[PDB]
Amino acid sequence: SALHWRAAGAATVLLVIVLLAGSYLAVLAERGAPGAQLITYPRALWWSVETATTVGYGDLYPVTLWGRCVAVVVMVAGITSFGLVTAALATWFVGREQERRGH
Amino acid sequence: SALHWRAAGAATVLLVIVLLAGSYLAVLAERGAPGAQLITYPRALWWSVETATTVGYGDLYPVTLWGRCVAVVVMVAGITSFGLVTAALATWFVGREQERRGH
Amino acid sequence: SALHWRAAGAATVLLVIVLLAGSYLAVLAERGAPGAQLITYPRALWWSVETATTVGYGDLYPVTLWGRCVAVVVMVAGITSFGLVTAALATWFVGREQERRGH
Amino acid sequence: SALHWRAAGAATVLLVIVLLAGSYLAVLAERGAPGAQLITYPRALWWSVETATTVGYGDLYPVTLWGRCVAVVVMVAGITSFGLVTAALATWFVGREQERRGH
Amino acid sequence: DILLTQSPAILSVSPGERVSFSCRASQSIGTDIHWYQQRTNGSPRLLIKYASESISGIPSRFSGSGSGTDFTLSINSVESEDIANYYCQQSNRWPFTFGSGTKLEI
Amino acid sequence: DILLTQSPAILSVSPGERVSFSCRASQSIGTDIHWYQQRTNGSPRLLIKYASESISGIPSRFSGSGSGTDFTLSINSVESEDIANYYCQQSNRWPFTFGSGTKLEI
Ligand SMILES: [Ba+2]
Ligand SMILES: [Ba+2]
Repeated sequence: SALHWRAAGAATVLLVIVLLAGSYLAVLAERGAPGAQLITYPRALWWSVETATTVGYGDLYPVTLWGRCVAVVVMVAGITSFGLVTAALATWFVGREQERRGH
Repeated sequence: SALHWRAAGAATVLLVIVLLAGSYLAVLAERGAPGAQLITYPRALWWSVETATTVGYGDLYPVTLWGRCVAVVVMVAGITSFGLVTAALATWFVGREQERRGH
Repeated sequence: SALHWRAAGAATVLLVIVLLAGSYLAVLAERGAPGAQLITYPRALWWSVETATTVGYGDLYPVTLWGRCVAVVVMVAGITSFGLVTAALATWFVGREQERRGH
Repeated sequence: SALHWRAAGAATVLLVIVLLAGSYLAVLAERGAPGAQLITYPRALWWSVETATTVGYGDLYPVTLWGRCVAVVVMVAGITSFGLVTAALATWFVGREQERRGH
Repeated sequence: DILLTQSPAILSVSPGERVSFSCRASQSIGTDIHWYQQRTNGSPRLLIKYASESISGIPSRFSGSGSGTDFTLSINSVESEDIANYYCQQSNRWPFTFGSGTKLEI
Repeated sequence: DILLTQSPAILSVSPGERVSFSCRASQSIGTDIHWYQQRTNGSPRLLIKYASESISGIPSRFSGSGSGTDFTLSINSVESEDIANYYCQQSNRWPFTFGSGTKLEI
């Protein structure tokens, strides 16, 4: 219904797709680079999650240009997503406070 | 009273429970995995906090599938919580600015 | 004037004080612990900043209970501060959009 | 048009400039310091991005006072930028919810 | 898996002298090292935990020090009751492991 | 705990020659190494701080270099007043520790 709540969902589905494509593209970009560790899918997927949340533990990170490019899209999607929910939770709290007042 | 302020509290209590269950589940999931370091409760609890805040220092992180699963719930609770306070502080600032104006 | 803008300032001054007290308390808590690296003020201050912003590089982190306790206050102040500005920038954007419309 | 949407853009352009100046200034500040690793532009630019997003992997960080100073400006620009979009997405969701209601 | 090396295997000291037992970890383990004492036909008994934290009920004579990969268990002025086998144990990484042990001889 | 190795223990050089003292840390310590000079019956005196930062009031003759685990203290054209014992000290990890020292001999 409400756009904000829709954008939230849109962004969660999207984030999930970026996480999945990100894991796949990461491996593709990193394999071929000596010393690269982001080279198998399961751990790449975990890597994408820790990147989107910005937790960063430093157990895995891209070392090639494309990998880092992929990393930037994942970070931006994660940050933009997680920040869009917050904006959604605000339009909700604000719309509900209006009632409890006089609108 | 005000929903937003309630959700904030709800999320803080909740976050604390997830932090506690997270520490416990983490140890349970990581013990049995060679090289795992998230294997005693006190440090696991510190690990959960650095995960929920996304600070990440990289001194401790899960290396098993369940551990990482537990990690994802902690990150999401931390991020969702910390972002819900912000949405709460906004409904407050917005509701108070309305007065200082003419509503 | 406007509360939100005031809270922002209040939180920035406060954050600066927590950063300073944090650097001092960190050293105090970590010295005495074998292997501790957060033991001189200048780097402790840099540590506090990377903690409050949650950047975390992992070049420095507390290894004692009090240090970690101090760490938690710094993280929470940083996160709460940085999230309070955002709530401030929202009450501003929202209050200004109202005009450009019809309130 | 709308200020919030303008500030968002302003902050994105700005962030990009800070990222670029940051990469350049970082190298300038770190070269000359034994053990420094943030000493070539391409990786410095990647470093600036991981800093502004606060992802932090710990593969690269400044070890000199100016470098860290540069780091603080990048973190603050990244955080302030990413948090300004969120405040922008909130003024949007809030302005649109008003219609779907009765304003 | 973490290997704990305890050398020498036997330690000879004169009554009342100061003695130090060594424990090296094949990798950095912070201060996640613990010490146990086992007398002939006895069960192990926690002496020191986390490299230097005194346990309640253990003679002040006993102390521990170290961090990273080098750990030392010390006894001030040894005495007959100290004659036994000493072991170190780490809890930094799964699975927990034990050192080979050192025998105290007076 | 960080071990600072200073070898050789004695260093013999001809008047005016260039001399270098060595200091190896059992682990990477960045540039958190400092140098002191102690003459016979004297107190230690800070020469270099943080591996290479000159201290105010110390002959330009003195310089320091290194990072990680290898550090060097150098003196350009030694001279009688330099005859003394030299120590290195680290502040990277608690507790601070000192090297065994090197004696300069002309
Ligand atoms: Ba972060
Ligand atoms: Ba990190």
